[PDB]
Amino acid sequence: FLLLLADKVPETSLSVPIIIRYLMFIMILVAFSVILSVVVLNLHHRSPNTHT
Amino acid sequence: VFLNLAWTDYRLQWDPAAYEGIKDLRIPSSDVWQPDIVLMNNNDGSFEITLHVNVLVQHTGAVSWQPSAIYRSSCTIKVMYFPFDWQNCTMVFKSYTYDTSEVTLQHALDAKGEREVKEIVINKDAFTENGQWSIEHKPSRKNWRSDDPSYEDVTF
Amino acid sequence: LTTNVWIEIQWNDYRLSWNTSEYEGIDLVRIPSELLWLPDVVLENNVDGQFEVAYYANVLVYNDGSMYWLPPAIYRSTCPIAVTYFPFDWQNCSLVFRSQTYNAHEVNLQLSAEEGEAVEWIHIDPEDFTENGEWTIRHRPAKKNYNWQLTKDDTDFQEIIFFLIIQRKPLFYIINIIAPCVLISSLVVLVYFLPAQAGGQKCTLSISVLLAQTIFLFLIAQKVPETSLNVPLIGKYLIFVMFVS
Amino acid sequence: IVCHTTATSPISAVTCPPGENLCYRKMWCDAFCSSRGKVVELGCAATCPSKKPYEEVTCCSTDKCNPHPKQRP
Amino acid sequence: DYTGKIMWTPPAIFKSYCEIIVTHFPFDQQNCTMKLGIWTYDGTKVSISPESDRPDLSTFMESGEWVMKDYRGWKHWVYYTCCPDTPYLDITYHFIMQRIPLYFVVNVIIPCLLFSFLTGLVFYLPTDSGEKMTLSISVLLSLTVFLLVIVELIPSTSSAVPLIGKYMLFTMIFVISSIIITVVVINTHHRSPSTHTMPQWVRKIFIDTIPNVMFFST
Amino acid sequence: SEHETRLVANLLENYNKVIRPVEHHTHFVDITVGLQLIQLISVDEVNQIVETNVRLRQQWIDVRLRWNPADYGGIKKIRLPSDDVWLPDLVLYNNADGDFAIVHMTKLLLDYTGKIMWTPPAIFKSYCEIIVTHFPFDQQNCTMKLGIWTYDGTKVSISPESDRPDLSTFMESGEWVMKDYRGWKHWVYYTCCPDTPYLDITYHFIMQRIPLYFVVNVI
Amino acid sequence: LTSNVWMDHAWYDHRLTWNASEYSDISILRLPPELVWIPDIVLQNNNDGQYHVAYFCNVLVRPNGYVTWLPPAIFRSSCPINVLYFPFDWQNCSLKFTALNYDANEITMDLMTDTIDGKDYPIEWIIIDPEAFTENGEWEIIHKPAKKNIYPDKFPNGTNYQDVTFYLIIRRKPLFYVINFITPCVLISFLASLAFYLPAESGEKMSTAISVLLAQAVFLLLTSQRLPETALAVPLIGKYLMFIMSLVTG
Ligand SMILES: *[C@@H]1O[C@H](CO)[C@@H](O[C@@H]2O[C@H](CO)[C@@H](O[C@@H]3O[C@H](CO[C@H]4O[C@H](CO[C@H]5O[C@H](CO)[C@@H](O)[C@H](O)[C@@H]5O[C@H]5O[C@H](CO)[C@@H](O)[C@H](O)[C@@H]5O)[C@@H](O)[C@H](O[C@H]5O[C@H](CO)[C@@H](O)[C@H](O)[C@@H]5O)[C@@H]4O)[C@@H](O)[C@H](O[C@H]4O[C@H](CO)[C@@H](O)[C@H](O)[C@@H]4O[C@H]4O[C@H](CO)[C@@H](O)[C@H](O)[C@@H]4O[C@H]4O[C@H](CO)[C@@H](O)[C@H](O)[C@@H]4O)[C@@H]3O)[C@H](O)[C@H]2NC(C)=O)[C@H](O)[C@H]1NC(C)=O
Ligand SMILES: *[C@@H]1O[C@H](CO)[C@@H](O)[C@H](O)[C@H]1NC(C)=O
Ligand SMILES: *[C@@H]1O[C@H](CO)[C@@H](O)[C@H](O)[C@H]1NC(C)=O
Ligand SMILES: *[C@@H]1O[C@H](CO)[C@@H](O)[C@H](O)[C@H]1NC(C)=O
Repeated sequence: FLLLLADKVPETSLSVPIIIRYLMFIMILVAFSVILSVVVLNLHHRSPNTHT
Repeated sequence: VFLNLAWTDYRLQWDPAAYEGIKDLRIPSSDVWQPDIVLMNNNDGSFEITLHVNVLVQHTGAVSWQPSAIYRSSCTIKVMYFPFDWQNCTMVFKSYTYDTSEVTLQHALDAKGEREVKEIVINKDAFTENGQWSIEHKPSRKNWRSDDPSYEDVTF
Repeated sequence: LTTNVWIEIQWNDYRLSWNTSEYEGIDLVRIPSELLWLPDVVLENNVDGQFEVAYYANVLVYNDGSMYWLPPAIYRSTCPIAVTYFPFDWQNCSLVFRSQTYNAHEVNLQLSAEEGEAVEWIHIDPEDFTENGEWTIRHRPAKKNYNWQLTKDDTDFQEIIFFLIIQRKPLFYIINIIAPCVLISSLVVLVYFLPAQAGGQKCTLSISVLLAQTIFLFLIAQKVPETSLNVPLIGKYLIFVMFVS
Repeated sequence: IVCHTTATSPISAVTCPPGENLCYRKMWCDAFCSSRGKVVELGCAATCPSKKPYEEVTCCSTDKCNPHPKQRP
Repeated sequence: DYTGKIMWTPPAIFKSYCEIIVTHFPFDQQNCTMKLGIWTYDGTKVSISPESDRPDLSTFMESGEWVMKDYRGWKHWVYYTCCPDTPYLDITYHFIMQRIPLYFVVNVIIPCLLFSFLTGLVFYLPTDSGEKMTLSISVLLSLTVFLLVIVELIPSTSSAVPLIGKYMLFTMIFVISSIIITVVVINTHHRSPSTHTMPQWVRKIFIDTIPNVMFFST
Repeated sequence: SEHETRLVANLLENYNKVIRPVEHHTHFVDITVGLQLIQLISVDEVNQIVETNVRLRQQWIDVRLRWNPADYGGIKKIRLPSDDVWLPDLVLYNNADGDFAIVHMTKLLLDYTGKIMWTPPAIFKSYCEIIVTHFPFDQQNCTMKLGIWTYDGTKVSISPESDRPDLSTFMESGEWVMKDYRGWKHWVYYTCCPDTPYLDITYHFIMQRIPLYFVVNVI
Repeated sequence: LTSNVWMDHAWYDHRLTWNASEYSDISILRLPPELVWIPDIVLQNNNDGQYHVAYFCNVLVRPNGYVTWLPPAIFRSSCPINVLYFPFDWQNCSLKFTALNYDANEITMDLMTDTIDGKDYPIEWIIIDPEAFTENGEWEIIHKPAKKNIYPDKFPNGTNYQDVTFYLIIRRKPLFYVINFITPCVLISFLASLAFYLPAESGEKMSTAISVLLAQAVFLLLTSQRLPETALAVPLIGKYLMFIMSLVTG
């Protein structure tokens, strides 16, 4: 979607459009979803032979 | 856009009784004096109009010129609420070379001329809505520059 | 090829000669070119229809009839590309100047003689010349050529050609196309150290590298010329790594 | 010292302030190599400026060593 | 005027050649110039003098991409071998402009930062989870699509390697090294004892030393 | 030269570039037309446009532009401008998005017999029926229809200089191969008048595509 | 809209009259329009700054004063798109011609008349040679009307009381999109649906569905760069893309 939107957003640096702020919000949210899913999988595959 | 210019040339006067009742002439624009009314805030280098329609001269010296132009104007885009944004996007108009000491810029009169028209005129018979942009306002005022007494523009 | 050149035309008009004593010593006059006879020296190998110069400068006229016209020009020449080794390619781009009006029985096109030696090269200010950014100039010769399929007439017999042999700077491509694709396609040999069982993810890695190679193919297709005489090198390598994957 | 300098219009023979007593003369032909000739830079220097492949420099220790090639010292 | 004093102030779109230095892009400062002179006359026929030491920016519109820091105009005279009394003049106006690095930061840099941060994360993803290659190689795909974005946005200059390019290549090599060491880790994890007996140095270092060298771990 | 100056002054003194070069209004002036193809610039298979760089060779006699060389120093040829004499309005009927007529007002060659040889350049952007049925292994047949726009064959007759165009100065394209090329002169009669034909020369070029870009990048 | 058109003017100039027998039997005359009076009839609804014809060819004159002028033109008109049923859309693109140099009391723009059976009839349509017309590869012409339009809200003195307008109702040939946009996306979404037949013992349900959604995102990308960013309607294809992306998310 970022690629899609690349050719349609003014290339000015006086501010960030609410659309790109929303896309970055969703992107960082997906990133944190990835991090926390990694954490959940780490906890799920833990055992006494490796972790106390 | 059509510019709607009007001025008085004391030299283009005549009695219609002496010319079979001719009360109005259509004269090529290159043959009369015309002010260098141009778009100053263009982004290309096209100040002047495109279509040089022929002027309308009345026996009083009243010269009306309604020329046409595909104008490319520069306006600052406010990228904060794009695409939920509203843009100003003016069009500045003045004589390139003639100044206040020489010409006095005013507003155009309405159809039945009694009062000035301080807005952009839109003719529904000829107007294509864009589809991406709704025109909420379209005013027009004269703007000066306190540092420059010779400056006067009619901005749309 | 797009160039900004100052081409210096020189010729003699016996009609514009005078004796300085009759004119207080004036030996040099500037006359606009729109008022004078000029040889219709044009760029023939143009892609657009701009045969002529951009600024019609004045013509310095000397008492002996010598004329020095230094008009600047902006020329969009045509030079076919040699894709074979793209983007590690060098191009041989030519600027062909001839008169489209006058023939060899009328004008004799020749190169300048400075200090009695012929200027058989494009002149380039070594101090006030900015190198392009993607193309480096190695050679810049100039020779008088004749088309012998024609006669001393026909207006295309003689032509002055200036050449620009230019070597590309293949750096944008290296650090944006070449090195990424290479590092990414080098990953398909890591599938050999993964376990052949559920969870090893051999085919995952392999087919995802194929997907990345496809994206790189789409990116390259936005950069290579559309000629079909030779296969460039980066497309050849993309095909190779896709076959390998 | 008395050097010839192109830092004036017209060229002048002006004496150098304290610290520079080497009259130099750089030359190189630019895009007008033909109609005009090589460029001519002249003036003062404490040390002879560097030379590039296309330049033609000549620094001295005497007065007015660096006249325009169409003049004499 | 009645004295013959003429004033001619015409417009022009000057498309001038500027040495662009993409080395600190998008944090790059430029010094674009505009050299003006009389083409066919010399200083003894037509002399040009600058109206002021610096251009007039009293009616300059702000660009939104560039900030004009300094601007000045210098007159130069040049002498040639022709003739020692005919100087050839020029006025060179130069404008020093600093780029506003927000568009490229938000659209090219932050995503690459996220990709890097996520490549530094497949190492908290256990191998019993058959998803390490999924994660790493999907980060690589996201970065490839973003390479498309970058090529669409940033310039195709080859004058030098900018900062965007150095960072992109660093990130890509980072992901590649991540994937390689991930493969090594998966190969060690799925290292059968029937064909591989654990060395003694590996047990002394990884089972016996480093675990204690940590305190933050569980 | 004084001779050529005097000649060009005496030839254009009472000459009107608005009237055809004929002794009687009934007769026609035959214009020998010839197309010289130089390079095929483009083929837009979507917009159905072919862009070519050509020279439109035109020969014709102007009876008003004659002189005896004996009275003008032996001169037998001059290089008059083209806006100074009458020219035929040859138009590209199948023009797509470019220029219909000639706009490069190049000088022309004038003999003492009145024979003129005008060879101006032109970027023809023609409209070609494109057949995307065997792409990229397709063979296009693209035409250039030329004719006099405001005159009929009774007033201005055209005739091709040769049965087929001149490709002696043709730059190879790299994505198109020219197999054959010919030029035909046609006439068309209308119900208005039977004694008045309307003429057009149509040069066509059969170009076969080199299918390698699209094989290695698409197949 | 980009079009190659031939304007065919016809008017009488009493000053270009002559008795053909007084001269020789000259029945016709060609004159450049830079010598005779020309009605500058311009495309008012143009996008480029090109209001005039492209080749100011000669006018043909008859001894009665009947002047004809067939100048060829390449116009770039502004015609807005109705993306609602894209790529099955039909457009109604207009070419509006005015006379801005004279008012309706000075000249009268009319349509050309013709004859078949001793009766005069106006040419209320665009003329198209049925043999020499190469149909465009994307657009088919359904209707091609021509109208003289009077605007009675305006006064005859004035250049806005007159209009001769030529309309092109053109239908799109929906094959490039059907072969490259609709069919693949339809079948890939069908794959997503079929994901329900995949047992959970195979860790491939979510992979299947989310990869289908990635393909749909690619198709959305290709679609977004085919239409203008207008907001009077959602394109049928974008409608279907939103529907199917939501269904695949579900
Ligand atoms: C961005 O890119 C840009 C382009 O790529 C780039 O531009 C470059 O910037 C630098 C620095 O800004 C420029 O370097 C300067 O160039 C000047 C111009 O040289 C021209 O003119 C002088 C003559 O100068 C006199 O006349 C001119 C014009 O009329 C006036 O403008 C001057 O003020 C001066 O006027 C005085 O004298 C007149 C009589 O002559 C009087 O009538 C008047 O009343 C004044 O009293 C010529 O000498 C030059 O010729 C030489 O150079 C040319 C080529 O340039 C050669 O061809 C030629 O042969 C000669 O070699 C030239 O024609 C220079 O004036 C200026 O010189 C000063 O600096 C240098 C070193 O920097 C010193 O060596 C020199 O002695 C000068 O120092 C004096 O001046 C400086 C300030 O200028 C003082 O700081 C210093 O203390 C000293 O002071 C004394 O004199 C001052 C008068 O100058 C006086 O004011 C002081 O009070 C004090 O008494 C310097 O060389 C360069 O040209 C630019 N290049 C271009 C292409 O534009 C820019 O830097 C880039 N930016 C970034 C950030 O990257
Ligand atoms: C130039 O003119 C002067 C008269 O001012 C004359 O004396 C001289 O001979 C002339 N020179 C030539 C070469 O004719
Ligand atoms: C045309 O001229 C002839 C020759 O005098 C004359 O007989 C005839 O009546 C004229 N026709 C008209 C309509 O005046
Ligand atoms: C045009 O006609 C209207 C209606 O009669 C009138 O009000 C207006 O003044 C006229 N304009 C001119 C210029 O005569």
